Amino acid sequence: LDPAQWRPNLLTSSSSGTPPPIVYEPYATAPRLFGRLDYLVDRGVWSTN
Amino acid sequence: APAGLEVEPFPIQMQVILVGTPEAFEGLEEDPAFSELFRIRAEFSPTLP
Repeated sequence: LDPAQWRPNLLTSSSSGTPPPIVYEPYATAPRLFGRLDYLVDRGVWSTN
Repeated sequence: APAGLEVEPFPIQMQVILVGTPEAFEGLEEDPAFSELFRIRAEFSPTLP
């Protein structure tokens, strides 16, 4: 069992409510819109978590 | 690339000066962002007196 694959990933913390969390993304592209999945090559395998 | 450094947006201090023929710009003047970014038009007269 690896903690690196069972540790929740912090996406976004609180914005204190006011002002509301506004994110303008003029570069509307899939990696920046929906996020990205990285790939660390440990021991030679593209092992992700 | 298996991963990529997340480069934070950086304020731009430079002053870009595009150079080109009128034909090289009429194909680039159709973008309103060009007309809003490049306000100063330096035209070279084809003929001097």
